[PDB]
Amino acid sequence: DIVMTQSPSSLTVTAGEKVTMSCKSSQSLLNSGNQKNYLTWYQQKPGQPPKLLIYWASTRESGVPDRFTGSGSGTDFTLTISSVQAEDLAVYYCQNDYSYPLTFGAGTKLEP
Amino acid sequence: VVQEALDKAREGR
Amino acid sequence: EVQLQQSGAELVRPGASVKLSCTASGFNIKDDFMHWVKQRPEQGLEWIGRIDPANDNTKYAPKFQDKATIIADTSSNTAYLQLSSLTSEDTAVYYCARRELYSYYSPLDVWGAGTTVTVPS
Repeated sequence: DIVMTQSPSSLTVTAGEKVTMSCKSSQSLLNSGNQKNYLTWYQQKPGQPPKLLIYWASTRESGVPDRFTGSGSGTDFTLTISSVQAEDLAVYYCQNDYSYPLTFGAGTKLEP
Repeated sequence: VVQEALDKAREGR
Repeated sequence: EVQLQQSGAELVRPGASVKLSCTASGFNIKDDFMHWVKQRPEQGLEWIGRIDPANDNTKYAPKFQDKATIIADTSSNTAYLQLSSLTSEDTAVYYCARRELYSYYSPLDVWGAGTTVTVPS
């Protein structure tokens, strides 16, 4: 089973602030067959389901603002928000989409 | 591997 | 327009079973793996398993093998999650999500609003 470790557990943010969150896997998520990292990032707001942000470590889902950038490979991944907006208050989760069982990190909560 | 599961599904394997 | 519609809140007694529904709209589930994810109050996300409606091929997380049964009805374009022998630990929000198969690879891009199951202590 792949364990996903996210840090920091929480972060107090202000509007316009640049923030970075880390997600590390216990096993590589890089598929040697297609050289793509099976790491997905989600954003989850109170009372709402997770919302897809980025997949394959750095590909932004259509509609997702450019201020969200995913990076990293192998076991080290990062989600960066160039300039925090009020609508960004939420918990961000990374997910091992490489092998079964699919697993999620404990998330990084952006708080006011 | 997830990708393998997706590949097999679409290949009828 | 694509969405997943989930059934209403369920208040269930311990020892009973409950079946949650996830109806797709805008696409046919035979072209998507249908997933279920659990999230306890104030906790993280736990993958339960998935099913391929085209052939009914399933895959579960080991910890849920003895608790959950995932099924699909292509006619009503609905996926289901049945939880057996309920306990208070099953109290959580259950989300369904889809993975489309037309793309070489696609993540879990569409999610339902979730269904809360509450089993008293």
